[PDB]
Amino acid sequence: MQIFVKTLTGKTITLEVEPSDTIENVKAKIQDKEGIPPDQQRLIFAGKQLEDGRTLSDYNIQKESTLHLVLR
Amino acid sequence: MQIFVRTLTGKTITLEVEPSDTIENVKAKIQDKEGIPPDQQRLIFAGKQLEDGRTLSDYNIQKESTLHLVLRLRGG
Amino acid sequence: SHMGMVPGLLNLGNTAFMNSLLQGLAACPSFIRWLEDFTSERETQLSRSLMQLLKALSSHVPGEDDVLDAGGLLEALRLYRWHISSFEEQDAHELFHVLTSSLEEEQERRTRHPFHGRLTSYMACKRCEQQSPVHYDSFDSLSLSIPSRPVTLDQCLQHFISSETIKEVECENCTKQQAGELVGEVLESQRTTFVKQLKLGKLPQCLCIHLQRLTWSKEGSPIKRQEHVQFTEYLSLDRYKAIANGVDSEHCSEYLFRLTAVLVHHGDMHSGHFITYRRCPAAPRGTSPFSSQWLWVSDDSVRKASLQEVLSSSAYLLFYERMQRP
Ligand SMILES: [Zn+2]
Repeated sequence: MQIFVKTLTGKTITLEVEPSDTIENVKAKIQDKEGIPPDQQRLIFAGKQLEDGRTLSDYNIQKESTLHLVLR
Repeated sequence: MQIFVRTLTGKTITLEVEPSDTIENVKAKIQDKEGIPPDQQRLIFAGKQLEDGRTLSDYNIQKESTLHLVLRLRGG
Repeated sequence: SHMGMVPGLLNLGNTAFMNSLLQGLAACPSFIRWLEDFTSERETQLSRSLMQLLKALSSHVPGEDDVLDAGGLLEALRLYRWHISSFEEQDAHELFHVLTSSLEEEQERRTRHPFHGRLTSYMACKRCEQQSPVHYDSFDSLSLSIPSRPVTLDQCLQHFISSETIKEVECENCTKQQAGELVGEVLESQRTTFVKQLKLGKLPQCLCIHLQRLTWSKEGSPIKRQEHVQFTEYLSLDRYKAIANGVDSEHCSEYLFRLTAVLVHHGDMHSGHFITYRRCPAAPRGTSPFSSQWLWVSDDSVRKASLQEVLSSSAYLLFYERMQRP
């Protein structure tokens, strides 16, 4: 399935994911596509910071949901 | 005077107003009938979206004018 | 590079609502031509910056830049016309009306912009059958509510122009055909049942249809309609065909439209993203004035898309060009 990751630095990324994918997996895919190290990535959905051990389905992240990526 | 508002289901309701009424007032009357908070309402007359602080008289809104009510769907 | 395609647009801080709209407007060559005529310094920054972006977004030959900076337009908006905050999400439809009205205001500071049409508004009292003066109201878009088996664009249009009855409407006529009552004497203002109906009057060269996906629940909360609304590449409006804009005035397939863009909202009632499906820019030697190729554009990211994908999408704003009369 497809989700969007808006960054604050002007790119909006598309990701191919499964609801079963963990946040760690998603950060891995963001690294693979953009070269941003997972340890620098903070993901936000509905004002909530996503945690590595959890999945997209855990946060009720749906097809074409939008995540915000903020860097530390 | 009476004007019309086309609501979110396309049904058209009547509103009782004065030319001196502000758009905020009008939105309050719409809330009275439809339960929609004024800050969530967008009103359009003759393709122009009406703004708070203006009056119906400012827009040449006459008796039996039709306003269109739409909401604000945000995406970023 | 973006060889067979168009530049993307930087997202300048939750500005997908602007980028999606720009990509859609860029697919309306009549609007571009109008703006070109129109644009030929702070007060005109909006139209100049919009013109520059649309031109760069409608070029058959790829330009020097893969991704464009819509900063002059955003600045003109935020500072001079629509005082929105820097990082707040907005409605592309609300931006659309800001642009058409701002451009018309630059104009009256001369043909109307090609999104401009007129509705006809007819109404009559059922008690005395007196017909009210006809209203001929401008529109820049058609905001269609979605009825409640799949829903079609045609059902939305049909619902839009269908007649309705409205109760407790003032009728001066029936008020004066009313006997007074000996109380002094009081004459009760007569409110009656009216039939009312909107019809399509003047049709624009560029058509913006707004599908109202955000509505109000019975429980008093906003809800987003997610369901598909079936629409077509070609739209005939022949079926759906004094006071003008409040001012007393004087009054004394033919309407075939071709889809050029579909702006889509992804998300819920409170927030999300906007993307645009759009035709490629017209080619000089095409066999049609329009390109048969489609693109999907999400801010900076541009890719080719199929018409199947376009038609299967969740349309929010639909953009059409009128095809030359028969
Ligand atoms: Zn009557």
